[PDB]
Amino acid sequence: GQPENNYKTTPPVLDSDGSFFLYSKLTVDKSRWQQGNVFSCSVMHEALHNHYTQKSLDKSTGKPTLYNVSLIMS
Amino acid sequence: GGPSVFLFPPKPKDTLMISRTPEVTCVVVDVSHEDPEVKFNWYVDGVEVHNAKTKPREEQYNSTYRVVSVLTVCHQDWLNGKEYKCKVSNKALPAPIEKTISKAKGQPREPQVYTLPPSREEMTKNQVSLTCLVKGFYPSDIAVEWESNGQPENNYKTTPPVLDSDGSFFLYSKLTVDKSRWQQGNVFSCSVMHEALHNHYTQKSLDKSTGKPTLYNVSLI
Amino acid sequence: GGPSVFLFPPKPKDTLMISRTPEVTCVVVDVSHEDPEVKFNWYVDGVEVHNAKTKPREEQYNSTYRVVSVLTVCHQDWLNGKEYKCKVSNKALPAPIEKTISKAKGQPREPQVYTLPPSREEMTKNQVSLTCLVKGFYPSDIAVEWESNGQPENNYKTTPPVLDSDGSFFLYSKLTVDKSRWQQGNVFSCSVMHEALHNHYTQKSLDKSTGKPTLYNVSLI
Amino acid sequence: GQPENNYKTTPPVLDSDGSFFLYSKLTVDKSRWQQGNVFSCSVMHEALHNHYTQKSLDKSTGKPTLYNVSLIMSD
Repeated sequence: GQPENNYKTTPPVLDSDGSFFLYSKLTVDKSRWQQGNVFSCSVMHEALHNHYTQKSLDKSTGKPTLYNVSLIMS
Repeated sequence: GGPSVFLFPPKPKDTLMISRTPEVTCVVVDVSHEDPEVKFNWYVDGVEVHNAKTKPREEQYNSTYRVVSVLTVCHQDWLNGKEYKCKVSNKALPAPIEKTISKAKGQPREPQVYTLPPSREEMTKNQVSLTCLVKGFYPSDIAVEWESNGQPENNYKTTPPVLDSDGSFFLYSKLTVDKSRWQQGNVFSCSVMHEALHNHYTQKSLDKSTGKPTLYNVSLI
Repeated sequence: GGPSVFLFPPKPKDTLMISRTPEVTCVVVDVSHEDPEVKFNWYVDGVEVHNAKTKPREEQYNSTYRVVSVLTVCHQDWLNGKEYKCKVSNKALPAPIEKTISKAKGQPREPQVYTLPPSREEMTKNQVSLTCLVKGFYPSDIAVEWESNGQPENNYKTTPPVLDSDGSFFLYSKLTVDKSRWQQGNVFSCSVMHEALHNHYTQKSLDKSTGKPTLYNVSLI
Repeated sequence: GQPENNYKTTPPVLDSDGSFFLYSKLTVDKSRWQQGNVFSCSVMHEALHNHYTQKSLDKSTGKPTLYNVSLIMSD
């Protein structure tokens, strides 16, 4: 929930369909990855509902594998 | 005939929504027949601003006229909590009547929103009830919506806020859905908008037997 | 204009309780100081009854005399729907004021009581919320209580019910417990008391392992 | 769903500690029991709170394997 000072935004690139895209890059120290701090990219636009769209980053950001332990049915 | 004045608080969703224009309405009832016209005066921040929305008078069997004065204020002005002043003068009334509206901004607490899995017995009934709990808010002005698949739900019930031991009110949102819709795995989102909320939006997704860990858990039976 | 006489309806808990007989109370407010004693008359279906009583006058903060009179009505009589009349006579009052009340009339339909187990994250917070809802009752005379292994502890939230689309009223009840209490798996009883229920009292039991359907529960959308 | 016509109850039997105990019996059809019908034995006593206690009985016996149907994984 706090702004990040060390972040960069790429200029938009024109597409064949006429839309635009860009990448927002955030750099952090290596030691910060162990704590698993939550990160998000916030974009302001009129098309999005209520001008809000947030995506959270966690450790299980890739393919998730279920935990080894399984609860007994009965 | 004993004119009366009533205070109507403004809807928080008008101020919270950027597109929606906030409006503050002061209403006067029991206007006597001999003086249908009511002298209305409006003040915002102690100053005069040139805007007015006076509803036309209507005839009633009780010889009572309802006059509503609507004022337009900005989001920042509404968030300030400054008093809005409505003065009403009538020939029958010996002295003018004064009313003011100003919501109290005290201890802004960020609301907490939770969703619960549907009850087991609910599968037997052909209607399934979905519950959305919200608490942790001091003021009574809360915006709630049911935004399923990006479109608002036709039917939703909101319980009035009630007192609590923690000092922050809590309430519920109830939705009724068909069993066929829930069987296929439909996802419904409970959106909460508050004046003290961050970015004025909180929502989450739910499904059948919601589980925070990525694991298949089953309790005793 | 002098004393005002009202007949407060009996509390819903006493009306439907077999052990606690319902009590009908009649209140006189703004009683003149020069005439503290007021003549009381209680009529049951036009019949005088000798079981009526009145409490001694109690001083109010506003220095206004307040008088209360209580009558013990039969528990079966309230089920039948008898008529009770309170009449108060005062020398200062020019004309006595009589208040008439009657039992609510409607089709008796059995309400449905459901229990919502907490989600997979509700125990992450310090307080775990247990919810029991009751739907489908036309009369407003209903009681909801919480029981925990024979130890009476009720939050008396008594959230006001709101009408549904079909007109069937519904209400919710919430209780707060600790992590250890929820993890223990002790039985928690939501007790509902209404006219339509069998024997006028029923209970619903909720445990940590409240129930798991035989069908597989998906952990992801 | 419907009150049961059948109802059997033995007279109370004195216990060693001085208390009492008894049983209540309900005979029904196999199909009704297999269909997961809701059954309970309401108990009313002077010492009991609210003078009403309900103990509903569920169809499941709590066996470790009762589903006997292969599960489906969806991510």
